[PDB]
Amino acid sequence: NADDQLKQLSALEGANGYVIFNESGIPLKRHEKSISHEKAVHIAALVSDLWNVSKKVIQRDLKTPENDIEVIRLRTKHSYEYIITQSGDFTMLAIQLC
Amino acid sequence: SMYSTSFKRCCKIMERMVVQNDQEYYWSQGDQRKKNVTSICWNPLYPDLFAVSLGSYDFTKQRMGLICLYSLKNTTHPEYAFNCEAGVMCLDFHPKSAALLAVGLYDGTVLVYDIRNKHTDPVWQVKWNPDTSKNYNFYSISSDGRVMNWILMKNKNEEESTLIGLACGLCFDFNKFEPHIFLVGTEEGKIHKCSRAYSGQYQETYNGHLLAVYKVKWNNFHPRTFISASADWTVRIWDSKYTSQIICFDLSMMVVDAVWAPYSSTVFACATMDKVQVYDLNVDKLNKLAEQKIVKQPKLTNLSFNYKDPILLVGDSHGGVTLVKLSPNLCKSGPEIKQTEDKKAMEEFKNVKIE
Amino acid sequence: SEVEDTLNRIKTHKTVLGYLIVNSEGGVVRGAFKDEEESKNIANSIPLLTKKARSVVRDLDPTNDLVFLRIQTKLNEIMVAPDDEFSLIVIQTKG
Amino acid sequence: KAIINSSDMQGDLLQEAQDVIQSGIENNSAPVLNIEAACKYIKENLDKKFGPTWQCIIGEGYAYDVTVQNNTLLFMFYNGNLAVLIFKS
Amino acid sequence: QPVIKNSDMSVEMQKEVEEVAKKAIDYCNTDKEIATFIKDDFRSRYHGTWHCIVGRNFGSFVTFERSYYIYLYVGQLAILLFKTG
Repeated sequence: NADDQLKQLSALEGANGYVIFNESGIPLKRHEKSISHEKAVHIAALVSDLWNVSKKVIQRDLKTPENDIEVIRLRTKHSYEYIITQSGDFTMLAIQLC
Repeated sequence: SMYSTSFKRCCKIMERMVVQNDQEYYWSQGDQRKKNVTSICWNPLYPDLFAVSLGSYDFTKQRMGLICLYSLKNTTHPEYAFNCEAGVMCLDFHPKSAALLAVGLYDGTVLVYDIRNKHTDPVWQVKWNPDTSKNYNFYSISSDGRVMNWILMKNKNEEESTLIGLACGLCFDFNKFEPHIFLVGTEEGKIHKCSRAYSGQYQETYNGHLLAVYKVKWNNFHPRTFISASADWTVRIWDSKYTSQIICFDLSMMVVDAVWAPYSSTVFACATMDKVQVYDLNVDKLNKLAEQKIVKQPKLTNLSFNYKDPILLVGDSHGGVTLVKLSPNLCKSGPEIKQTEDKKAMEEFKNVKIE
Repeated sequence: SEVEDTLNRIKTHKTVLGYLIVNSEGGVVRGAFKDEEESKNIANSIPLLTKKARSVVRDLDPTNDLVFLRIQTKLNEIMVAPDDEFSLIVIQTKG
Repeated sequence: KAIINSSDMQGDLLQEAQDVIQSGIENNSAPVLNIEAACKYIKENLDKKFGPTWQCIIGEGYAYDVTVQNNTLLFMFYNGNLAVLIFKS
Repeated sequence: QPVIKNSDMSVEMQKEVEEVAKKAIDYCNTDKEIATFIKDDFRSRYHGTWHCIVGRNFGSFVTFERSYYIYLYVGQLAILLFKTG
């Protein structure tokens, strides 16, 4: 819960680009734009809309309503790992090595 | 074609459709509730792969004989098996990589199977001799002692190729550096040595303690050090360079399986009666360094340590499998590694002390 | 035949609650569900999200295809095996 | 490197459309270029040439949904990854 | 958070633009559905023909009626609404 833990998190081996973005779609900090700034913007916007669709489905007809997203971690093996962790205001994403 | 392509997709689909999130306990009881674990082994080609063999006493069940294969991350039950009513023992694998499987049948015969595919004396031991140029030789010690050996590229394997060596003991250990030389403990109370050039070239006997020895191994480290253990519960450090053994060490349960640990430490282990007695001679004297009884099921059978993690795997006399992890005793990391040759010199010093 | 073998092995796999074999369309060939309409809404809309998923996994680049979609929730486990003609979904206990 | 993807109009206007998008690339060919200026140029040129109510659109990843007059629609791709749509309404 | 970038309508019609956009955001997750919501809403309340584009990386050049045009950002979406016919 501090910049010390954040630096440790950056030090987590295997992770390539971290992307924390406010639910408004604003990547606050990052380590993916540190390689290419046009990546995390596209990713944040696209995945925020994806998480909205996920909300629709987590609220559609089988998943009882009032159940929220908790963590949507995806992985495209040999490409990268991409964790999504929703927050009330934030969304923690990370592009790690699969 | 569409059905077959969907099948190829669905194969790996099920494969990693079983693997779900877990903390890392795989206690296998596939049938083997009435079986008895006869052997456990691991695979170098797949460091996460292990093959077990058991012998059954109850014929009212699935089949006869046993070879079961499974990985560390796969479901508790054996993933792949070989089905037939043939009692199978003396199991070994292709030396370069797991492509051929060899088994020494109970009637003295030998069989070989393509892994990449769907006599008045039994054989006692089996070994591959890796000749990288082609197929890899096969040596089987029979229950009378006599050794046989051959290999053929056609594996449907034809025992027409054969060579015979006048051998008296049952479990033949081979010299790690020079594979032609071998030794064995005989029921007559001696430990014979010889080699592959002549079965009668070098017919003297090791007489460290001069007892009926039924187990031999080799220190998987720098020296030409081996070990031989007798029916009289005695363990014997056969240094190849000596005719008198180094440390005539001594403990109950030395008839049974012994092993060098896959650590830098020269750790020893004996195991019967759901009880393992463990030696770490790299940190302490020849007294037992650890001992453990197991209440999971009685009468522990064969074991396996892998170098990767201390998830030690073991079977029971009831045919089941289990595993435990005690990581604090993993490694000491300073005395075991480069002081081990000094430790073997110190064992020779203990011999000079014995004198 | 392999579809039969794999459906059989899924049935053998304990902890499964509701099996769901569909085609590439929204057709549940077999389902171990108490109500079929629930499985209908899923076996229809989940292929839509699967089209979205293949869309994005190619939006990266045509380097990989969606081999699996295996999700685990607190209550159960939705295994999804995308297949050429089929899709192998099962509701299991997340053990 | 013009890669026509969807055609509706006549081949002459096809050729002139390609020429005009090319000329727009040259009008704005630099890392400081914006697709908007080339878009202005395309639309205004096709106005003063083949009549008003033209519409130029450039990008690579997007989703349009527009109403178009028949034989007045084109969409295409560039090896430089420029997806270019044009249409009259 | 609507951000008007280029509008032509009166302040009331603009307020209606952002209100209908907020409603479409509240209800529909897909851009096509949002745009159809807005377009049909305005074509119904007024009379004529409206067109709405919703995107994220988008430029165009269109003709439009006078005081019948807006280009804005509601939240983080590019809404281009106009009236032609």
